[PDB]
Amino acid sequence: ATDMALALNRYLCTAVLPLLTRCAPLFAGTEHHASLIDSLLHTVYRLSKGCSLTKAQRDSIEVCLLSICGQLRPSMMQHLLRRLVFDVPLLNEHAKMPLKLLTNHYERCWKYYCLPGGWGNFGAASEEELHLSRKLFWGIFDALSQKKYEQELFKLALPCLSAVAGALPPDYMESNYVSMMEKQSSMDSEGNFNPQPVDTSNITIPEKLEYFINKYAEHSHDKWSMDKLANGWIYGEIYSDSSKVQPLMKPYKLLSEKEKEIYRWPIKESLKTMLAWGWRIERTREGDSMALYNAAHGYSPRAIDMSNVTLSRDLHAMAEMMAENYHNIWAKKKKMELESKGGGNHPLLVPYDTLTAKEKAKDREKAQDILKFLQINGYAVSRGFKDLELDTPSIEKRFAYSFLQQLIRYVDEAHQYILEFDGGSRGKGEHFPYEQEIKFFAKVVLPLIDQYFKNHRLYFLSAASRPLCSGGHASNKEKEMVTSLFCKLGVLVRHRISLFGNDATSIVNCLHILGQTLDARTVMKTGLESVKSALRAFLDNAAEDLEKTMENLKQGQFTKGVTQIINYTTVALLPMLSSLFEHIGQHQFGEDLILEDVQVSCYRILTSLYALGTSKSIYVERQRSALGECLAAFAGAFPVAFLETHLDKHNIYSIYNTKSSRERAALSLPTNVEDVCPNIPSLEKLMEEIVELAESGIRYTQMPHVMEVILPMLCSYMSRWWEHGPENNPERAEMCCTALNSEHMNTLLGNILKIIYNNLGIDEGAWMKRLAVFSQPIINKVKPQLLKTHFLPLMEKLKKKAATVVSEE
Amino acid sequence: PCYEAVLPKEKLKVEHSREYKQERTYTRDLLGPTVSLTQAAFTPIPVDTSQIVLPPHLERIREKLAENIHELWVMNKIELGWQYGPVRDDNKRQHPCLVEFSKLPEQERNYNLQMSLETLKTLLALGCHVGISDEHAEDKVKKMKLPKNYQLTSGYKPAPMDLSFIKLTPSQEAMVDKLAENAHNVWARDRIRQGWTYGIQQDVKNRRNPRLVPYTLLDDRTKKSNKDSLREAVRTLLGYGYNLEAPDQDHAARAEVCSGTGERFRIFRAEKTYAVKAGRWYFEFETVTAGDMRVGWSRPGCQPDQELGSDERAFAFDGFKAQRWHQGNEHYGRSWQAGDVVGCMVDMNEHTMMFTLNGEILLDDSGSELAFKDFDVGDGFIPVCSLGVAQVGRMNFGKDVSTLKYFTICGLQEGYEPFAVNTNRDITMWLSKRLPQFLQVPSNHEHIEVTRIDGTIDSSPCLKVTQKSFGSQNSNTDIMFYRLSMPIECAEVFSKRDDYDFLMQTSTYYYSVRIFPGQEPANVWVGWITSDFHQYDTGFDLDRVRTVTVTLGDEKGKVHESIKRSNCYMVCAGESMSPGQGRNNNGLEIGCVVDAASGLLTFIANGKELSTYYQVEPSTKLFPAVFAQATSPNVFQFELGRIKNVMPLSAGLFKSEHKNPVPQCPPRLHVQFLSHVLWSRMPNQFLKVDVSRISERQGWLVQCLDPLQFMSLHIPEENRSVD
Ligand SMILES: Nc1ncnc2c1ncn2[C@@H]1O[C@H](COP(=O)(O)OP(=O)(O)OP(=O)(O)O)[C@@H](O)[C@H]1O
Repeated sequence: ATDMALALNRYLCTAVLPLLTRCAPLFAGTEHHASLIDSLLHTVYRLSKGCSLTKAQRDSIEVCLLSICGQLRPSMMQHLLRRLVFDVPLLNEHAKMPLKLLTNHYERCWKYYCLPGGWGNFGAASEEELHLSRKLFWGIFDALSQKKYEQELFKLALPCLSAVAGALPPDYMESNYVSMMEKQSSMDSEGNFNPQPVDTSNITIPEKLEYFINKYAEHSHDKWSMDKLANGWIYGEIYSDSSKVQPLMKPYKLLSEKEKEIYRWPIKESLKTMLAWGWRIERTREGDSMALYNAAHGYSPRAIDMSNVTLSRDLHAMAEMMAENYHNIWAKKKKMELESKGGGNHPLLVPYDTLTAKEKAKDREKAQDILKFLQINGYAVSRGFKDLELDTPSIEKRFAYSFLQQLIRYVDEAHQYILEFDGGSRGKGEHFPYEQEIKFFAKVVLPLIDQYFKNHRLYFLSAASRPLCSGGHASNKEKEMVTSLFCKLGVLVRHRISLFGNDATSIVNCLHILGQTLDARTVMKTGLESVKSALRAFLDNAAEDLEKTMENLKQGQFTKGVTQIINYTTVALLPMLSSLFEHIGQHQFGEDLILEDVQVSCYRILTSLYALGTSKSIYVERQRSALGECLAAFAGAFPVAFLETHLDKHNIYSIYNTKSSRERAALSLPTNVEDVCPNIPSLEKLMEEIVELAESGIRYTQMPHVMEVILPMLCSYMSRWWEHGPENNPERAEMCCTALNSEHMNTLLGNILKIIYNNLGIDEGAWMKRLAVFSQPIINKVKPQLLKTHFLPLMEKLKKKAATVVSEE
Repeated sequence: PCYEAVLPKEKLKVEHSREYKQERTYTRDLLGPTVSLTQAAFTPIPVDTSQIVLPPHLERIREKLAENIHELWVMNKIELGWQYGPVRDDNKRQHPCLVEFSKLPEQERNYNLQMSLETLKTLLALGCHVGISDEHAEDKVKKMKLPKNYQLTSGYKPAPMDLSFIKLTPSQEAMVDKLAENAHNVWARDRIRQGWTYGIQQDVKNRRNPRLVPYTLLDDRTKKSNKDSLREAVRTLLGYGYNLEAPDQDHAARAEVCSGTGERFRIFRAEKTYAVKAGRWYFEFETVTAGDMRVGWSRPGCQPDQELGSDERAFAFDGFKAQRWHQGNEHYGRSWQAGDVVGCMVDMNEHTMMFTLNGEILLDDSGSELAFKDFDVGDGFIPVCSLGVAQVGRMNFGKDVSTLKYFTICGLQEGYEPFAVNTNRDITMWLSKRLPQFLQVPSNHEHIEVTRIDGTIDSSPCLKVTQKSFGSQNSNTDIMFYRLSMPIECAEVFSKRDDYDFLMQTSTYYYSVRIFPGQEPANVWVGWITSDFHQYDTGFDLDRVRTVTVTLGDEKGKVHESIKRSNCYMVCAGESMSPGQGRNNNGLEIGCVVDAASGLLTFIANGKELSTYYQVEPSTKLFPAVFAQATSPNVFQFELGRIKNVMPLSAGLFKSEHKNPVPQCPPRLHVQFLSHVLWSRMPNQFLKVDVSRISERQGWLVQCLDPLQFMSLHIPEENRSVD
């Protein structure tokens, strides 16, 4: 509230921070100034947390810190992420800037956190860093779930959560690493800074190290003698600093133990902190051999110079650890001193992470000196010997115990969401069962899982047999539970589209992505029977809904509920089935998926699809567009020949060929391999149909369902049944199933090309873009000898339309 | 005989000692480094199972396993047709062990049980989880009967448990393969501990068995025997019902980097003089293998030890990662396969490069066809390629246009010219040199610095070696080998205040080294080396130095002389001091003394003579040398001083100063260091040798008749020769 605080804040936010914002690009590489820039970021975030600031000042803080962090290298500001990880979850009012900063940082460092090699020339995230990210992720879940609905707060929370989820590598990260590291932090983490040095009262030095203590006391006396002759002190029999004479420049060998105990005191404190932290010292034969192996006045003017000795990297982190403890002890002592005095505020009271290198110099040099004296005398300090067992090596700790499987388990939010709708639909009210949880799910969970599955596209379908990902592949039973997220399919019932409201598009897009993210082979090979039952039950329900749609299109039902059922089909059921079936056909998962009862449901689905395609009623006239994408998807997915029925016995995946003992007649069956398709399509029938098509002077606008549904059937059908063995040895289990694919598909190559040519010859056309997409896989099969003399008329028709368009306009 | 050392799946071939030393054409195979774990073959590394603890369930099922192993063994014997016999008769198909297990010979019974418990202990050892499936099923599954043919003549009843319903999972099959490998390992280890070895023919007299090979090399017959026996073992376990789960498969991250420490990749480039500075140029790179390989255009100053594209010196394409390399890497194009063709073209007068794979233009992340579109001409570009471990390439410069397999498809229309479009003779190759050589420390070296301290009335001339980058970013911390540019030559024949006359007469020379305080003396080796020293090893010790002992003398009248020949005569500074640890108040001084009249090498510690000495052959050239691993900004300092009754080093180095007691460090003398940054020129023509096998009796004829000579330039002070 003082005028100095206001004036200083104005000066900063008007001159200093904007200048740093302007010159932010200069912060690309600061390998020298890790501590300096960490102090900068910590101070800036402390100013941000500080109150009594205007909106413009807060905006300046936000933009400056965002620019600096964005330009900064990922390796540093680890401590800034520590403070943010502790502060953001409980915070819901000042968390705007920290949340945006975390979003930007994770979006930038997406590769660094996830890819095992890291970003590139920057290494990978440390185990502590990724554990901190884990803590942030789960704390944000807890806070977001518990907090009330705030539109802007959630609009920031969702992108940050998606970015953190994408950055954290789902395969292993640490598998929660059992998390045996519990490093105490000052409650600068829990508010303002007070230091809490680790108590060593119960710690007692062993009676063994005292040779080392005595020797380092000798070295300390040597260093203080260096002070003596640097300051110019002279030997004296009495203490008189005014006359510039040094009291008793005389060896510790015969000095009294009192001041020798004063030298010993820092040594004892250092070793007691050592043992309280629980590291212990090992003694080599080099040091022990030296221990057993080893004029008047004139105290030694020579001391062993230790700055030349180098230190290992782990021991350097150790030295930093002792340095931060020492600064904590000093800060605590100064804190009691200022509390005894009146409201003292020393500038160096900030924590060690906020300190700068110049202030860290004394603590760092003291810790490095004691460690180097240890090393020279031959004593090696040992770190993880305590709790040396961790039991992970990624062998006993399968999957990710607390990120991946815990996330997919917390997807039980979807199951409880289904239960909430089941309770509420019986008289849905304005207050809802629990509107907070309803809004939380609707505005968080669906986009979160959508973006997460889009980001980790490659991991879930990565398998040991097929290396989709260079890193670890998806795990057993975790692929199964990924499939079990088909509770999202158990929800979105015919009547729930309006209940979701505008979230219908979001949920169907999420469902598109999740269905694309599926491993049917693993699910069937190693999966839970309830999950298999859920999958087959949803596909049976989809077949039942399609049959209901046929009861609707019969016109005996439409003549409200029927309209909303049709709308449900059009907006969700047909696109999601189209996507799932495209995915399974692309990955050749249809053979494993469609075996017996799914096969029955798929024949029901087929009868439905061909029936709506041939339905000339105007009700499905708009829908005929995506109906085309769906039947092409199913034609490319289903593993048994549709329009060839005389080869059902030859086919090995046929329902009768698999269950001809009793089950085919046990189930509802058409009783004949030709009767499985009561519809018309037969071989030469549809050859002759597509031949007379566009040759009998037909028009798309006259009747478009033929070239809108039948050709896509043919396209995907010949695509995958020419994936079925091309030009192998016939009758040898490679073309028993097809055989006849050898030449008729090759001729109807030119048939479809000529149909397209006539479709261009007729005056108007825009649908062939869909037909061109459907024909794309076919022209891959087309060899150069029959692209010549066949695509030249395509050029002729192209220039014909170009000339007509130019002449008309 | 030497033919007995052939691996069973290989044939003898009298081939060249070197790899490129074949008279060929542009079709020459350029070979990268080779993975160097080829012939180690058998090194028994069994799985240690003595440390593990046996759970009680496995403990009391152990005797069931041993028993059922006994029945399965007797079943195999009886179904093959064996019968009881006091002596081993393989041809007669008689077996002594086909006995009732209780009455069976005790030593054979100890075998039958040791296989069992070692098998289960291995199962435990490599991390297989044992769990209960159904103890009720374990009690239910019993042994059915066997016919009289399957009944053995010993009177016992082979009792087969229910093998019919037992199924095997692929994970169990894989762990059983591991078990078979381990069993073969332990068996052959025991065989060698008896004292057997490997041979192409099985001989009891010489105790050679062709089965002492790695399990991969092991023939299927014994391998299938292990397979089937282990089938019965694993199906016994599954019938007992205690289900096993092997640990999940672990990915391989070794990266197959098994090349020598000198090389991880090999760079082949055109000669610098063939650098092109204007026009359209094209060349071809066939990839016999698919792997870590790069091809492109390099500046004349490109370094052989650095990867292509990691610096501004080269513009390369790496199809292994489908990337383009110049001062970093970016995604570019697709990845080749085996036997593909990469056409590299540069159009330099508007400064563009493009690459084609099998005649198809390669694109950037965008649709741009230009791999690199803005590079200054500078000093020109030359074709270059880099190959990693076990990689085979071919570069076609277009000397014969018909040889180019994709020039017509891409480049002939664009007007690009083959690199050797009109050349009367073959282009000259230059390769990354494999053997390190000593060369003067560059003034711009990143790590080490050499300063020449002029001698004074109090201090002798010195050459101080310091580390520029010590304590700095990612500084190299490896043993580096320094030497002096001029050698001391021993006498051609061996005879069989200091005194001025003794100084004048003597042929004894001295130099010293000062290892500075704070530099680990155990990391500094001081002495002399010859011109044959080229061992750049990260871990150097005085025990791995090359050494031979030539002994001359009639064996009837015993050896009358033995001479020890070596290329390194040094002592470790830490071992030289050994006054305990410490005493590093001042820099440690080690003095090397050579008497050239007698070829005697002695060393002196800080005032005291050391116990290590050497005796060299006459006319030996010894280079002063220090091998140091830097643990200080200041490591060591050559001191060209002198001691009592010993001449300075300059006297023996320089003929003009032969009788000058005043120590000197003339500018010719300098500090060289072992390095890999050098190029080797492939000869334009090799010796035409014919190798064939005349017959079984005659042998392998090799024949070379056409003479071939080259003119050798000799550097005398370095004792070196080049083409
Ligand atoms: N009780 C046993 N009865 C029969 N054969 C046994 C018995 N115990 C071990 N063996 C196998 O018989 C071998 C005895 O023959 P020998 O030592 O000459 O080797 P081998 O027949 O080449 O062995 P292997 O089949 O292991 O390669 C043993 O090495 C071992 O493999």
